[PDB]
Amino acid sequence: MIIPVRCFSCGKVVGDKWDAYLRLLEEGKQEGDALDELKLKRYCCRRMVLTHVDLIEKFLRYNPLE
Amino acid sequence: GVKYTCGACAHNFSLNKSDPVRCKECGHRVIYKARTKRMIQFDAR
Amino acid sequence: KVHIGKVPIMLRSKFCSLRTLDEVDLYKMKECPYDMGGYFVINGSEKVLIA
Amino acid sequence: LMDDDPVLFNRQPSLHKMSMMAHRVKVMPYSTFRLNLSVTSPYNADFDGDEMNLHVPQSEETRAELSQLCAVPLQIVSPQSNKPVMGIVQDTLCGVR
Amino acid sequence: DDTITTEDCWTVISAFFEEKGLVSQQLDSFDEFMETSIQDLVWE
Amino acid sequence: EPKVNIINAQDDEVELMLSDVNLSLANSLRRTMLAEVPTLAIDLVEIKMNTSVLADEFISHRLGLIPLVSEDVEEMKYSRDCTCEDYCDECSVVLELSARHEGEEGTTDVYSSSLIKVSGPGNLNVGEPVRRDDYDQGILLCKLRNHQELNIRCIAKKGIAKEHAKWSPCSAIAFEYDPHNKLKHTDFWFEVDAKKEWPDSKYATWEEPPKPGEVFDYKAKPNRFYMTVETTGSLKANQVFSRGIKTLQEKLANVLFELENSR
Amino acid sequence: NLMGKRVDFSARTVISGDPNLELDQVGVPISIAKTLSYPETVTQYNIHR
Amino acid sequence: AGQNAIVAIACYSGYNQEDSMIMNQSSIDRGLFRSLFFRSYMDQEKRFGISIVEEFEKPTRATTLRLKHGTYEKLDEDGLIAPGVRVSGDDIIIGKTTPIPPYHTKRDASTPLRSTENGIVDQVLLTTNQEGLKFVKVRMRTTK
Amino acid sequence: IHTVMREKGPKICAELFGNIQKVVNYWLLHNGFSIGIGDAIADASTMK
RNA sequence: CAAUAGGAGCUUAC
Ligand SMILES: [Mg+2]
Ligand SMILES: [Zn+2]
Ligand SMILES: [Zn+2]
Ligand SMILES: [Zn+2]
Repeated sequence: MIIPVRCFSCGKVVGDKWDAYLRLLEEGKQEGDALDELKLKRYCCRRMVLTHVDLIEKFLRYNPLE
Repeated sequence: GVKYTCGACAHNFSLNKSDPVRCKECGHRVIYKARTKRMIQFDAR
Repeated sequence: KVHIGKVPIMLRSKFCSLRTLDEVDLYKMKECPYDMGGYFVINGSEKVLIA
Repeated sequence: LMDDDPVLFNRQPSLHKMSMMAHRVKVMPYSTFRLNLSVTSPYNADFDGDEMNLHVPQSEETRAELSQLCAVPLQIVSPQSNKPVMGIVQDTLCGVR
Repeated sequence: DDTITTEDCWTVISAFFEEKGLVSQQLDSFDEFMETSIQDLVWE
Repeated sequence: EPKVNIINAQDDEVELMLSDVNLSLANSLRRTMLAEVPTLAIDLVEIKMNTSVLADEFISHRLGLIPLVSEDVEEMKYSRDCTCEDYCDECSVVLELSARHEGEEGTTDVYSSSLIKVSGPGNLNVGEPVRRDDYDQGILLCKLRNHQELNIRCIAKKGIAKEHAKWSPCSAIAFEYDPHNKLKHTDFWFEVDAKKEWPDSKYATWEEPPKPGEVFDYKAKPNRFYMTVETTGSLKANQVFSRGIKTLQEKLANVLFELENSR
Repeated sequence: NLMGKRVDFSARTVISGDPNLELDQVGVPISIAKTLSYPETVTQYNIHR
Repeated sequence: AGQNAIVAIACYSGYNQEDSMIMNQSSIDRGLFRSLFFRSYMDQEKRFGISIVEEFEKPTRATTLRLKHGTYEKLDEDGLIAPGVRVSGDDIIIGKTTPIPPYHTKRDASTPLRSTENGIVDQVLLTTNQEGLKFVKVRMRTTK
Repeated sequence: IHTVMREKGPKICAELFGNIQKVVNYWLLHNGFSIGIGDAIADASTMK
C-alpha cells in the first residue's frame, strides 16, 4: 500500500527511503546498486524496499467523497 | 438536524427526516452520513 | 415498441455503459480499471455463470 | 472450567474408541486447543487447520466414568493389535536418535 | 534471421493477453447472445 | 578483566569486539539492547478529521512506528506510575499533525517531519521525531488529494520492546564469536570438504587459523565476541550500549534487593 | 435426533501442539473455559472456594 | 496477496511440529501479515399495506416491545449510528420498528451487530430501493 | 513403551512420554536440526 | 424476561 516504516524482520527504518529509491531508479541505476547506496545491506531490509508495491497511488485516484 | 453528503457531487447539507433523500446542488440519489463529532482514540499498535 | 422485459447486462461487454469511458471516466464512475467484467449484477449482487 | 477437570476430547471421524479420549484441563490464553504431541496419532490429527471437539461432563458419575475408563493413560495399548498406539514422534524421535 | 528464444515466446504470449485478457470467453459469448441469439429466439 | 575494543563508531552504529567475558554476558547484553532499553514512541492517537484514502488504524500503526528522539527518556516516568489522570505534562509527550491539500492537481505528501511537539516535560530533549540531517524530509505517513485533510493528536509515552516492537532502539545486533571454529561448537555440513565450501567470517583475519599439527583443546572457552549494534536514530549507538548495560545492572540490582529484603 | 443429536456444554476450535503439556493434558482457551461450566454441589469441604 | 517472510527450517523449540509454525512477534508488531476487514449490514423498509410501513428510528422503550438485549444508546435521532463510532458485539447499528396491526403499539425489527465481532463503523450509506422506500447500508471496519 | 506399560502401569507409562519429550526437545533446541536443498543432492559419481 | 424455516451453492479437516 504505502512503504512500511520499519523492516519487518529486524526493524531498520525504511519508510524514509522510498522516495530516494525512486529517484535512484530514474537515472538508470539498477535495483541492487540503489539499495546499496541507501545502505540496505541485509537481505531482509533489501527485500523490504525491493518488493514494495505502491497501491496508494491507485487508491488516491477515486475522488474524495467529502 | 444531522449532516449528510452527496455521493456524486460531494455536496454537504443537513436533512430533517421529512424531506425526501436528495441533494440540493445537483439532485442526486445516494447520500452518506457524515463522520461523528465524538473523539476517537487508537492504540498505535 | 412494446416493452417486453429487461435483460441483465454483462459488465464490460459491448452493451455495458462502461465499455467506453477510458481510464479517467472509469475512475470518475468509481470503477476499478483492473476489474475485468464477465459477470452480471442482480439486485446489487455480482453473479458469474459457470460454464 | 478449571484446571484438571476431566473433559472428553474428540476428533471426527471417530473410527475407533481411541479417537475420543478424556483429558485433564489446563487453562491457557491464545484461543487454540493444546495437545501433547504423542496423542496426535490415535486422533489421526495434525496442526494444519484441524479442529477438535470438547465435551464437558455435567455430573460426578460422568466425571468418574471419564477418568476411570476413557483417560488418555488407559488407552496407550489398543486391543486392535495388542500393541501401543501412542509413541514418540516427529521430532523427539529424530532427536533421541 | 535468428533463433526464436524463450523471451520471444513470452513476447508472443504478452500479445495474446493484450488482445484477449482473461475473461474474453464470457464477454464474447454474451456479445454474441445480444447480437444474434435474442433476435433468433424471437424469430424461431 | 572484561575488555572492549571499538572497531567502528558512528552515531547510528558501533562495531566493537568484546573480550574476556562469558558468552552468557555477551548474549544477555545483546538481548537487553534488543528488548529492554526504554525509548519513546506514540502510544495513543486521536483522530479529528481523516478524509484520506488510508484507514484510521493504518495511520495509527504507522505513527506508532515513527522513531522519536529519546535521549532524555530515562529522566521520565512510566504512565502507569503517575498519579495523574488523562495524560499530564510529565509522563507523556503530546504531538500535533495538521495536513491539507488545496488545489485540484498534484498530491501532497504527509511526512513525519510535519509532526509538531506541543507539550512535554521540558526542558527534557525528548519527543521530536528523528531527522537524519538538517534537510531530511522524514518518514512517509500519508498522501493527500483535493480537499482531503488529516488532523491528529498523538501522545508519546515511555516503553520497552517487550511490550511492542515500536519501542525497540535497535534494528539488528550482529553477533558472532570464534570465526575459525577452534572450539568445535559447530559441525559443518559439507559435500566434499568443509573448509572449501564455507565462507570465511568477516573477523577471520582477527584470529590465527588453527595449525595442521594442532590437536583439539578441551580447555578453551569462547573469549572474544564481535558484535555490531545498529540504531534507528531514537538513541545513539553509545547511548544504546551504555543504557543496555545500565538496564542489565539495574535488573541484577533488583534481584539482589529482593533477595536481601526477603530475609 | 435419536441415534445422534446436538448437545449442550461442548466447544470447538483449532488445535495446536505443545511440547510442554503432559500426555493427558489439554490446553483450554480462557474464553472457552469461562463460557463452559461445571455444576459443583456445595459441601462442607469446598464452601470457601 | 502475500508477504515475503524470512523463513528458517529448524527444529527450534518443538512448537512447529506437525505443520505448526513459529512466527516472530516483533515482525507481527511491525505489520507483517496485518489485514483490514470490512463487514456491511443491510436493511430497508417494507410496505405491508397502505399506510403500514416500517421506519428507521431509535425505538423508545415506552412505545416499543421485545427490544433486543443490546444497547441502543449509540443511534442518532434517525435510527442510524454514525461513522466513526466504536461498536462492540450485540450493539444495534440500525434501529427499525414494525407497526402493530389493530398506546404501546410498536415492535422493533432492529439489526444488531454480530455477537463475535468488534470494530469501528466506517461508512453508513442511505438511499432508496427500487420502490422508493428508504434503504440503508452500513459498512463496518476492523483490523485483524 | 509396551514394556513400561505392562510392568509399571498406565500412569508411569504416560509420564515416560513427557520425560523423553522434554529431555530430547531441550537437547535438540540447543543442538539444532535442519534440512536444506543440499540434503537432496548426490555427488557426481553417484549421479553417474 | 423472550434472537424462524426450508433449499441451493461454495468451502474446512480427515
Ligand atoms: Mg489436518
Ligand atoms: Zn531488515
Ligand atoms: Zn449531490
Ligand atoms: Zn502523569
